[PDB]
Amino acid sequence: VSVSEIRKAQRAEGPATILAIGTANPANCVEQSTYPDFYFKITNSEHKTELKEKFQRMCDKSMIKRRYMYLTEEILKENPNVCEYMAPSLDARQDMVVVEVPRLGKEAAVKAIKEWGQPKSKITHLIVCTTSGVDMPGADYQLTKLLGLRPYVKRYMMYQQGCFAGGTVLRLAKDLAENNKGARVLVVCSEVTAVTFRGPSDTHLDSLVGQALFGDGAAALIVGSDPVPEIEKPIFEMVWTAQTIAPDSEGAIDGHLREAGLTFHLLKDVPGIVSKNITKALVEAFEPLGISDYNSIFWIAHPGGPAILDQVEQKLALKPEKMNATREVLSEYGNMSSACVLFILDEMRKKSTQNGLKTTGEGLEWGVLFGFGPGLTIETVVLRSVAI
Amino acid sequence: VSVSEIRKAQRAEGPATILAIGTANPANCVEQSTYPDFYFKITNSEHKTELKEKFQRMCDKSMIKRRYMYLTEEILKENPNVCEYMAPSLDARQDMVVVEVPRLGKEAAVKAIKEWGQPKSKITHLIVCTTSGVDMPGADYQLTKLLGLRPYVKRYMMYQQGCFAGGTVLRLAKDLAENNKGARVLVVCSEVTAVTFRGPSDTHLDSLVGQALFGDGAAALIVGSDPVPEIEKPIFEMVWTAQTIAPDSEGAIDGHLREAGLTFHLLKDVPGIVSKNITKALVEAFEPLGISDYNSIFWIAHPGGPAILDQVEQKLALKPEKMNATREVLSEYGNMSSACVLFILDEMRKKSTQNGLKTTGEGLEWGVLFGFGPGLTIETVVLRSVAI
Ligand SMILES: CC(C)(COP(=O)(O)OP(=O)(O)OC[C@H]1O[C@@H](n2cnc3c(N)ncnc32)[C@@H](O)[C@@H]1OP(=O)(O)O)[C@@H](O)C(=O)NCCC(=O)NCCS
Ligand SMILES: CC(C)(COP(=O)(O)OP(=O)(O)OC[C@H]1O[C@@H](n2cnc3c(N)ncnc32)[C@@H](O)[C@@H]1OP(=O)(O)O)[C@@H](O)C(=O)NCCC(=O)NCCS
Repeated sequence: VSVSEIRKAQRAEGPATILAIGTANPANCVEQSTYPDFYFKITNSEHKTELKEKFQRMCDKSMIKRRYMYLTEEILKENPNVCEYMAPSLDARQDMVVVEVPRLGKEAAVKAIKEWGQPKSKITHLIVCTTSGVDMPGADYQLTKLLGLRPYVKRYMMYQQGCFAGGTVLRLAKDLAENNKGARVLVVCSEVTAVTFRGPSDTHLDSLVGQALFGDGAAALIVGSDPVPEIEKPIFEMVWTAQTIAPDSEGAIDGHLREAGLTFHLLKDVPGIVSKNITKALVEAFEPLGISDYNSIFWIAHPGGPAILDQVEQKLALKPEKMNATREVLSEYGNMSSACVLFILDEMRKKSTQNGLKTTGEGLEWGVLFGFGPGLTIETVVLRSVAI
Repeated sequence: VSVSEIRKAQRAEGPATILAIGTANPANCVEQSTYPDFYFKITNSEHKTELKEKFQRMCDKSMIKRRYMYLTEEILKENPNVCEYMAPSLDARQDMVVVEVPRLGKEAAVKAIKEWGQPKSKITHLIVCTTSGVDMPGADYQLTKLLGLRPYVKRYMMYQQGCFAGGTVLRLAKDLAENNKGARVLVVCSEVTAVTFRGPSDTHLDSLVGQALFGDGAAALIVGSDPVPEIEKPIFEMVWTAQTIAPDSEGAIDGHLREAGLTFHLLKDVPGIVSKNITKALVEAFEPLGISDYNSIFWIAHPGGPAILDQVEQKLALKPEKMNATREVLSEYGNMSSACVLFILDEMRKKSTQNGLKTTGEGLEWGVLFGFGPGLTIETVVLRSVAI
């Protein structure tokens, strides 16, 4: 037997392509304007007057209008442990998210599969990504069962990844699709803040920042190489990827999964680190392609908070409009961790089509997607848009 | 710009190849013959006379002679919580394994890199796999730092995977190496039983079975396509992979990460499920290659326990020698979860070379590697040996 012949026949020929995008969120919509009042009340912390004032400034500057949350007043009233800053509560939190992560991911996946339009029996690979909870068999098994995928779908269960992992799943799906003829990858990012929610403490102000920014959501993609002309419909193509660890960033974003749930720390200036290192990321990605005008490409940036976006825009002299799609997702959903960047791709291609632009990438040809998270890690994905 | 030209120039040409293997284990070597005495004593359970008798029969039938364990008598005496069947103890367990998983994985990785012989700056991708503990940034970040890999190594952090994931990491490394020209993937599986160790309970006999079988260890590989002739040295080639979920197996192997650590359940007949489904796995893998004599291929099977191996051997009428390398690893190290299958590949190629056989696969051309674990999941990797 010829392994050379097997290899040539086994592999795909064209670039990995996003062929569908679907999203979902918990039904509970929580307004940001009044969240400090809600949160200081539900956590029994109304006596902490200056801390609450601080939180209201964090929420007012967050540029978030609303977030969708699995957690409700009723669930929180049944779980005082979760409402404390640091109380034993992982078992209760796990019980929530081992069910809600695949439930929410299913909703997003059904929408992506409907848009794709092909039989779900043609899904060959499944990537599931979450930072909320872990279990064995994982959320990947659960979504296989919930969706009725083939039992021999090839699964990639990405746990405890953090906010950069919307880029990670794309980087992974690219190789799965491109190296395997006919492969169709279902990608699901599903993030639920019930493992990180906790009450406020005035010696842990970084923890408080997470309470102002993180919200819930799932996004699903279909990714494949060699799309079938006029049966499947390309939305974006992936061309190149990178992942790197920024220098001088040790401990900038840390999270520990403990008996009290998932903790969150920020020990460094994350917006400054991102903005000091983003140019190197762009020249690695775009100098080989001959492009150096970063306003000439379309942008997707993980909105870890608005300060990251503001400082990158300032560093690079981006026109304010470059970040429009990103900021619209931050505004209507908050920081959904790994899923966020995928919601921004959906926003971008939907507005570009609805408004009669020439490409799904705001009428531009090349684009970039960035994930930012623990490490400090930067994920880069170079994208090409599709005409109309 | 031509994306077709970029894609063609970006990709590798030959099959993903294992180019180095290194292993490591905790220094504490625990004899199996006397483990029931040690374990019932350290867990304060000497009054449970019939349960202890049961455990000694489990250990005597386990076909394990010894295991390496991070946990020592002294560590256990400082952590009575861990010695209880079910007490709050995840924070202590995490603190152990967030450090020991990357420490142990580093030792294995340094040996693999030494054998490979190339600059570690040529490692482009890093896969880290563990079922013990989680953290943010993960064990992948920690090993990047501990080894001094390039900060732009592309990382794949595989958490809470379970016993099939030695096959999963190979399935993943295959696509990374084959789709990326020049890519060299460092693969590290590192498993430490401090998250699952717990005392005995007579209404949780499945939990007790894990206490008899699981041991600690790490294995590291270098995987790449297009090896540089006579600079790099191929050991095994990967040709095809699959993953499937066995029918009628819901709940057969479950593990929940809780405030009391990682629990372990067996609610179905795992050896019977594996042996009823292994033939279908083999015909999917080997009928396309024209082979149907399963004694004519070399074998690597995850030794989840000896009964799996015995019942597969019986089902297929394997000659007793087929499972020799697998059983030798079970005997000297026990069930090291994801790392086990990689220790068996090392055992197999070392004995094949030491004993002057014609190929690294016991003198045979084609081989199969199986991972078994939660789902019930079966991972299949079709291998080709290398001459001498
Ligand atoms: C939080 C945020 C929206 C506030 O907007 P802002 O323009 O920076 O506003 P201000 O300077 O007026 O301060 C807002 C509150 O942020 C706080 N804050 C932000 N990051 C914090 C951290 N690293 N530690 C402590 N406090 C933090 C306070 O420090 C400050 O309250 P105060 O100055 O009135 O006491 C903005 O800091 C942000 O987007 N930070 C995100 C950084 C990031 O790490 N995101 C990664 C998530 S993984
Ligand atoms: C555990 C093992 C080594 C014992 O060898 P054995 O040949 O089966 O021996 P025996 O039939 O004499 O019994 C051994 C002890 O295993 C126990 N045992 C094994 N699996 C158990 C489970 N599913 N639930 C309850 N008890 C279990 C007892 O039931 C039995 O003690 P007893 O019969 O004297 O009360 C063998 O059962 C094994 O390899 N099982 C592995 C199955 C597996 O699930 N591994 C997956 C790990 S993820």
